[PDB]
Amino acid sequence: MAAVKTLNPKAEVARAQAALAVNISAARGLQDVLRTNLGPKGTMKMLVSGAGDIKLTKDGNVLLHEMQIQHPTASLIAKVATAQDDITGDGTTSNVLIIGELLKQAD
Amino acid sequence: LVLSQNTKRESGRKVQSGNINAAKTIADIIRTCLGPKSMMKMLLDPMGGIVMTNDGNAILREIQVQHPAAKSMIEISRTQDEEVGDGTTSVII
Amino acid sequence: ALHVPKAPGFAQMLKEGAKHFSGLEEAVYRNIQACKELAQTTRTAYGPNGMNKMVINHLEKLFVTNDAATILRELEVQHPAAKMIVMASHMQEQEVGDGTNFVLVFAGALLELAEELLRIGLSVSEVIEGYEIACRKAHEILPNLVCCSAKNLRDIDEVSSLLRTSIMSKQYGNEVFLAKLIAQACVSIFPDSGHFNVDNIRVCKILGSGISSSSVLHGMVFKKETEGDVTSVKDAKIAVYSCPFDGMITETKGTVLIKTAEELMNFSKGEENLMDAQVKAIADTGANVVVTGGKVADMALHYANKYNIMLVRLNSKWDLRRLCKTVGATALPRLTPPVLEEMGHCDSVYLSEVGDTQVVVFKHEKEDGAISTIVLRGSTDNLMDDIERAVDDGVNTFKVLTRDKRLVPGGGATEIELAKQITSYGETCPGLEQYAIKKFAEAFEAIPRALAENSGVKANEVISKLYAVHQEGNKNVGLDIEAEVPAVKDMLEAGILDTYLGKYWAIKLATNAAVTVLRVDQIIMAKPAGGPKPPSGK
Amino acid sequence: MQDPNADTEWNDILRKKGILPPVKTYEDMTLEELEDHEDEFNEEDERAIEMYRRRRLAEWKATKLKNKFGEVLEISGKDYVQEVTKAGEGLWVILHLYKQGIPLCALINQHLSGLARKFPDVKFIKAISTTCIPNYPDRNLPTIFVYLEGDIKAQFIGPLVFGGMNLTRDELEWKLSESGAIMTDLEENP
Amino acid sequence: MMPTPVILLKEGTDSSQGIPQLVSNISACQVIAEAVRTTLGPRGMDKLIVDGRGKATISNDGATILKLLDVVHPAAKTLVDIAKSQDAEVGDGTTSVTLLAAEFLKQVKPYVEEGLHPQIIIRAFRTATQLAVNKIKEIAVTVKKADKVEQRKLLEKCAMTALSSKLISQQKAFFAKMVVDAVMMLDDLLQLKMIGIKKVQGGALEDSQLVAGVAFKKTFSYAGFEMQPKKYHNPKIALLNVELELKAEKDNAEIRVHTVEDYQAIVDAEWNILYDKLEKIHHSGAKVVLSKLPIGDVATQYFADRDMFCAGRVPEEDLKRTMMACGGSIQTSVNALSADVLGRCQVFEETQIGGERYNFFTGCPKAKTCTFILRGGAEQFMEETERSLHDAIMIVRRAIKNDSVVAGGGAIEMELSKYLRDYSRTIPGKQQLLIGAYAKALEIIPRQLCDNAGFDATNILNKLRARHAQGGTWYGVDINNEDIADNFEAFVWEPAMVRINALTAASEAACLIVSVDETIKNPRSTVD
Amino acid sequence: PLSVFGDRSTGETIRSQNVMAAASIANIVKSSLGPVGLDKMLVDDIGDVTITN
Amino acid sequence: ASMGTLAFDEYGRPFLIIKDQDRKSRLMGLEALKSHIMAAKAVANTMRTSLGPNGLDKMMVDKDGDVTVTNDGATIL
Amino acid sequence: AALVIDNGSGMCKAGFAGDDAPRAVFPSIKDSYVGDEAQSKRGILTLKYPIEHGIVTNWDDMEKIWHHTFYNELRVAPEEHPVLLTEAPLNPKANREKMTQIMFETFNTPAMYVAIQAVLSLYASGRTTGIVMDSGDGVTHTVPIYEGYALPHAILRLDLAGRDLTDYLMKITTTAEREIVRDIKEKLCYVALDFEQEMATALFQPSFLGMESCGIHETTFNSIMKCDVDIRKDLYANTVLSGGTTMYPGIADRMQKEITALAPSTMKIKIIAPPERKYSVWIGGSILASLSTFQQMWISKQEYDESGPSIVHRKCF
Ligand SMILES: Nc1ncnc2c1ncn2[C@@H]1O[C@H](COP(=O)(O)OP(=O)(O)O)[C@@H](O)[C@H]1O
Ligand SMILES: Nc1ncnc2c1ncn2[C@@H]1O[C@H](COP(=O)(O)OP(=O)(O)O)[C@@H](O)[C@H]1O
Ligand SMILES: Nc1ncnc2c1ncn2[C@@H]1O[C@H](COP(=O)(O)OP(=O)(O)O)[C@@H](O)[C@H]1O
Ligand SMILES: Nc1ncnc2c1ncn2[C@@H]1O[C@H](COP(=O)(O)OP(=O)(O)O)[C@@H](O)[C@H]1O
Ligand SMILES: [Mg+2]
Ligand SMILES: [Mg+2]
Repeated sequence: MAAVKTLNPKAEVARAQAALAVNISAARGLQDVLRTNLGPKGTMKMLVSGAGDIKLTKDGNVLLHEMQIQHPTASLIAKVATAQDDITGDGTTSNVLIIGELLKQAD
Repeated sequence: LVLSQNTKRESGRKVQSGNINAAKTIADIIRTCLGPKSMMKMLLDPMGGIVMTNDGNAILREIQVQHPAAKSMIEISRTQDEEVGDGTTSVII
Repeated sequence: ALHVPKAPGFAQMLKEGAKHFSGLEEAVYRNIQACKELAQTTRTAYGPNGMNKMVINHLEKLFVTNDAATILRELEVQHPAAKMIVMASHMQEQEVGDGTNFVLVFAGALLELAEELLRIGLSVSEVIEGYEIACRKAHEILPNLVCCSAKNLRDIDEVSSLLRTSIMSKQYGNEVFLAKLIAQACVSIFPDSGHFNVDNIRVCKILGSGISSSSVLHGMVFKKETEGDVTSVKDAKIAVYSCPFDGMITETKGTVLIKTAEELMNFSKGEENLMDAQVKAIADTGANVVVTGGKVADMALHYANKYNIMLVRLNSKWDLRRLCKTVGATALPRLTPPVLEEMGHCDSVYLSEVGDTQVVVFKHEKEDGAISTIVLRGSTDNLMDDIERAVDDGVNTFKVLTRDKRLVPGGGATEIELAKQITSYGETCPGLEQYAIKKFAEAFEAIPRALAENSGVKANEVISKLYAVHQEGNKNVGLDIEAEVPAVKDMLEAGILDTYLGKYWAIKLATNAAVTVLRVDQIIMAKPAGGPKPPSGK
Repeated sequence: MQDPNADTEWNDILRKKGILPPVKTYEDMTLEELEDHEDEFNEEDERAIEMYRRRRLAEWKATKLKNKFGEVLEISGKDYVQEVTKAGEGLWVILHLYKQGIPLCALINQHLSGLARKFPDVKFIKAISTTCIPNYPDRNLPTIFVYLEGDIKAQFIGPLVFGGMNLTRDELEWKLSESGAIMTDLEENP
Repeated sequence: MMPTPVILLKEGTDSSQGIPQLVSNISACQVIAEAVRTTLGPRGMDKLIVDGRGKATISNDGATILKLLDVVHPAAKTLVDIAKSQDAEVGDGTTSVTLLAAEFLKQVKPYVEEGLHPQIIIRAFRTATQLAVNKIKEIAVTVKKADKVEQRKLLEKCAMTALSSKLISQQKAFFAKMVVDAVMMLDDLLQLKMIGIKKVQGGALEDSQLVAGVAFKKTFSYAGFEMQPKKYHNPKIALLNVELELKAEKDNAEIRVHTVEDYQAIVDAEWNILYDKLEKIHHSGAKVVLSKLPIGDVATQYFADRDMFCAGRVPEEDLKRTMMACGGSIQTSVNALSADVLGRCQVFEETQIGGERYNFFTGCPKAKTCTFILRGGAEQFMEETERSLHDAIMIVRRAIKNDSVVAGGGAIEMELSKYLRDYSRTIPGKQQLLIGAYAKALEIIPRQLCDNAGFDATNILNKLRARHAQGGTWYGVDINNEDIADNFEAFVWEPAMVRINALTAASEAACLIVSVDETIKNPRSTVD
Repeated sequence: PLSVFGDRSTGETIRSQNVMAAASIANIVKSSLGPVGLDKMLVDDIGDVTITN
Repeated sequence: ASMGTLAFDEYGRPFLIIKDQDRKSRLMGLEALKSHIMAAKAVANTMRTSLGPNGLDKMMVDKDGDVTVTNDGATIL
Repeated sequence: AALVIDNGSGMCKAGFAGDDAPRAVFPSIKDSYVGDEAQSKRGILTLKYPIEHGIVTNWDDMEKIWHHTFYNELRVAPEEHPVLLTEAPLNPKANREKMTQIMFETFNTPAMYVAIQAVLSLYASGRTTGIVMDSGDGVTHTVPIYEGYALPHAILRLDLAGRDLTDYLMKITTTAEREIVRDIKEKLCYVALDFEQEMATALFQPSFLGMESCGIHETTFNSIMKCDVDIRKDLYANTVLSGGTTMYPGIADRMQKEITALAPSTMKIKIIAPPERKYSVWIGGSILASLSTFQQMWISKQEYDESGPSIVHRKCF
């Protein structure tokens, strides 16, 4: 369907507008999940592992690593939030929100 | 039989045009990553990793191909990167 | 992070097996590549040195030919842009009858050069502008390149010399014999009126005696036998009936209602007496040959034998119509004896055995008639089909000459002169159109290039020689097939000529096809159907 | 089917109607491997690493207790019943029936001498066949019997089945691990 | 090559292109030739092929052998086609044509492999074919005397030659007389449907026979047929297309009566219709009655009581032969049975022929028909006997129309090889090699004769090349002596048209096969 | 009659086969002969490539 | 000595000449003659014991199990 | 969706495309509630079935039936769903014009298509090419089909159906007792490869019954021989049988044998006749109506308005 698919037929490719759409959609999805974490009036999410273990959290980094997501953009943003948390300890939810909103306002 | 059952053989102008088209395809993969106004590519490693770059050798190194001409072009990029460390897109183009 | 998802929107809403290509890269270049593959598939068959191909279709039927349109029909072309170029080639076959391979070669070349121009930085719109303006210049130029004209189509030597070129590309080894045959056939047809019908040239393929045993027959041949005892007639007085040779019956329903032993005793005798009366009225009109398009009854055949009438049965209706045109008769829907005008005549009607085949021949002695047949002998059905295609090319050339008697030099002379003149025109045109004009010009070079490549010589040497000689002023110079080395000669003095109309329509259709293929920017293929094929095409 | 099954909608409708059927963790790292890093492990991990290290230490001390002999020894026929039929409960026994004459027997005995130190858990014995079995045939050596709890688990008998004179100390090790006696970590290379 | 997201042709299209494709075509043709090689000549053997139905066919005839082979190679189908074409136009030479075409291809294989342009090869083939054909027409012996004894001798010898390859060679003189007797009776079109060939299992080849008249097998007689007589000494014969039995006067006929007297009148009316037909047939003087349509039991018994003979369901072809032999006309109506339309023979009989009953009309002096009755120990024995006789009959017809004879045993092949070698030594040097290859190819006929015979083909061909270059044009293989001989004096005669058409067809096949440079197989649709 | 547990080719068949095999091997390399010969790729069923004359 | 033709090509391309050439068999030359002679000898040696006054009979059983005891060579074969 | 009304000289067997079974088998398919939900159906229950021997006698009846197979047993509206009707092979043009006038003018169907029952039977078996031997209660038909369309020129029509079959058996008169003979016809009646070996332990031949035209195997053979010599392989090797008549004796191998005999010793003939889904024509119609080539073949309402009986006849006269 493209250059890469002629050499590696089992290749997945998002070009220009499609790639932008993919990335911005994933960013907007993460933002939609994490919008409720922000502030004291936010809501606590419950997260159940594959073993059945329960986590009650409002923390952006915890929620990210515990949500069940397989998106490359989500991976990028999760790593950015993980660095935010490793160096400062706070600012992960706001990090995700500002990333998503920059992407939206640029779209 | 004479040669193995799994042994295929192509010959002639078909092979030549096929090799040249494979090379042209490798060049079209990274043609846009050249210059000060190039754009990045987000490649997905088989280890679940991600590689955002506009480096010709990074791109052609994260890709795998089966046509031997495309293999030769990726080896071009590797050679250029090891020798001088730049020009990995100019050489391919 | 191990899968790229389909982007929101059309990429997700698209059906499962559907494909969507967009842009120069996914659509335009892929279409040009497909058309290039097509042109390459048919290039090696172009010209007298063109080689035959053995195409086997889905029904395991074999076609051995270097007729471009035949190969394309019997190939299963599945790429849509190639389908469009083939549609153009088939329109060429329909309009003119010869030049399909020119259409393919020229379209493929124009598209390759258009890809080049798009790579250097031109837009499809500008390429199309230049291609169209250059096609207009080519049509403005071509009338001036016309060298000869027919000047007589009632002759047989001039007509043979004129058809030789069209029937040389196909069947190169034997082109004087076939051109003689096709000229004989074509001039027997072609009345004092300027209308010439190609369906009036019939071709009967009989097997076993080499092509030099082929012949022309002023009349008709039917691979049939006679229904009765009579097999020969020397002053045929043919009576033609679209009805069977039996007693007429009711369209609603018929029942023989017997109520007395006498009616029962007399019914069958009355039937035969009626049949005897009918056939005797027919025989008494003087008819010695009866040709029925339907069935024959045993009693009617009995009485036809009794009164010495040759019975012939033609299952087809087209065969009956063509026989009527041949003999000058009228198909009667009733078994009534024919009037002096409804009757047809032939200097001979006889049953013969050409080879293994038994045939009924309606043969006139006069060197004219409404229909003429070419009896093709040959050791192979495939060989005879190829020779029939060559016959079709010659006959369609004769018709093109009846329409337009103008002739241009062949062997690439017209193409080289066109390339030169359009290059000289593009060198004057400023703006971004000059690139496309010069590529349209250089595209003509593909024709002598293919001729040279197929003759077995260096196309570059040939094209350089042709350009040099056409610079010196000779527009009738083209390449020489009769040379182990690159050579050139006067196409006119050699007698190698093409039809103005052939080139006109080939250029027009090839240019339109290329320009149409270029205008495509997005392709939205649907999942392939298992549908029982198009309903109308059956 | 009537048509070739490919990416077409007709086959799909037919299918719908019913026609045309369609380093991981410190858990595995040994005592040596655990020392190799030590620093790498996070302290939160190191809390359970203490327990896993105690577990591995206990297992190693158990194996130390189990490695009774670790060397090849020779038994006469007379005491054979005590040494083999009535060896330690669950203790794998490997008996090499051999005569000093046959050189292949000496090669097998050298390989067993190596494996005894390599595998101090398994009991390795050797014995003259004429002195273990009344009139043991001459052309029936070397004989490698593998025993467990007095029961024969394997018997590699013959001067040909054993594996030829090219038999290194590797293919014999694998043949002995075939019955699961010495439990080597490799595959049959030659 | 590259995947190309959308492909030009349908997936499964197999394209073979270039010199390898051409050499493979030549090799397939070589295979087809090998499949028939050993049938060539007096020392030739028969082939047994078996079908899916399990029915075996045994033949020395090359056309038959190749029709039975389910050849599918597009290039090797052409040899099958030219063998068919030879069987059509001539009737003999079917193996020779295939051998010659394949040998032309074999001889040009080296030049094809080294990149010689096929157009050059086809030009050379056309040239050498025209030359050899004109030379055959030039040196063919055509006796310009129109003497009848010599014109029967010529046909007998041509037929003996055409038959000296079959399982009837040990009686071929026998059969040759009959073949001539057969074709010398046909009138002017020499229709094959006018020679009947019956196969009666049981008996020896010499027990086979020709009847100067007509003969056909007894046809589903009803009761009373054994009450009929079975020999007539000057019968008049009524040949009819008439169903003689109580039947519905017509299928769309409906009787309606309201009276028992009318009922009985109708019954008696059917009976009187039938009896009237029979009475007309009886009063015509005909003592023998043949109908293309059934003759019921009532008519059978009627004729038995009148001491006449009747046979119904006679096949159409046997009836037309009875007509051409006895001299009557076939009548759908019995209302005008004049002596003009009745037939006549000197003897009619019903005899037993090997388990079957056969009616013989013999003694027709005006007979334009003959009927072969072939005996033998097997269905396929008799079938190959018929095929052999078909070869001989077609040969005799062609000779009758043009008594222009050449010699066999490879005599003509060696003469043309000489003439073309000579011609090739006088031309530039590119066509020289190809025309010399044509010449070398023509030598496959005597070579194969010597091979199938068990000689040293090399020594014999050396003798032949020498003897044909010393002066001498009809020298060829003598098989019983393992030597060479003047075959025109030995009477190994062959109509010139045989070899003319063989060369023409073989050269056309070679030119066709060599002009193909690409083969494109589309994938089978309706796969199954 | 033999009862050998195998296939048997004999005569012109096996000679033709031997010649076919040798010809096949020679046609593989004929294109790599002389200053105008060209190289060959060889792919080892795993993507291992070897170019050679 | 069997399996029709088998070369498949000296260029590596498929060689299909006869339909189902792979499923078909063929015997050529003297071995074919020897096979014929063995078959005929078997049939003849079966029949020769039913020859003469002291000749013995054969009991033929058809597809549907009916029995036919006979000395007639035609009925046997 | 697309309503697929399978008349099939049976019952209405109507429904929708995509359904593996019809939903409206009207002929021979609540109370005490309120409304006209039984009376309106009680009227149709005793109405004679128009199609006889595969041909429509009374059109008003058929129209009333269809109307009651749309509003009552489907509770839908034809003004928005395309209709696929079925016709018997060699059905007069007049009947086609009548049903097309009914659908487009009365039921105002946006588009419709009339398919041959044998073609839809072949479709339900999954194939698109082959020769179908359809023998029902009143007629016997051989329909050669290539590329999914019934070649309108090689349709040989002979008449030896259930009636004609049970006739001779009756010979070996009263309604009940000839229906005892027909009960035996309905039950096992194994076809005989050879009547000799079949009567020993006790249609193919016209003389047997008393006819003088042709056997059904002769009919198939000549219908295959009036087609293309290349498609001959497919016709010979994809002969599909249909019809309860032909099912009752289960005739496969007798046909196969004598057709092989008639045909050249080349094409291998295989007959697939084990389905008996008892809705083959309906499923074929559903497959067709599900395809998009059905939208291609649509005789649209606008087309009808513009051409009339000519559009129903598809021109090409
Ligand atoms: N009592 C409060 N009233 C208003 N805003 C608050 C209050 N407490 C915290 N915030 C603001 O809410 C934002 C989000 O808080 P928090 O969710 O802890 O940060 P993060 O989004 O990084 O997890 C911070 O920017 C903080 O300034
Ligand atoms: N600002 C610029 N304007 C124009 N050309 C540039 C500029 N910067 C770099 N180039 C040239 O464009 C190319 C950019 O190279 P780059 O995209 O880094 O790929 P690589 O250097 O690996 O070939 C080089 O040839 C460089 O000389
Ligand atoms: N004797 C000849 N010498 C050179 N060119 C020839 C000769 N005969 C025909 N041609 C050329 O061959 C071309 C046509 O060959 P053909 O394969 O039939 O293509 P098309 O199907 O387009 O006519 C024309 O360019 C014509 O001029
Ligand atoms: N008695 C004979 N002696 C030598 N050659 C013969 C004799 N009879 C026939 N021939 C030769 O054998 C060839 C006949 O080939 P054959 O296979 O018998 O028939 P076909 O004509 O079909 O090839 C001819 O060349 C003929 O000249
Ligand atoms: Mg042309
Ligand atoms: Mg002969």
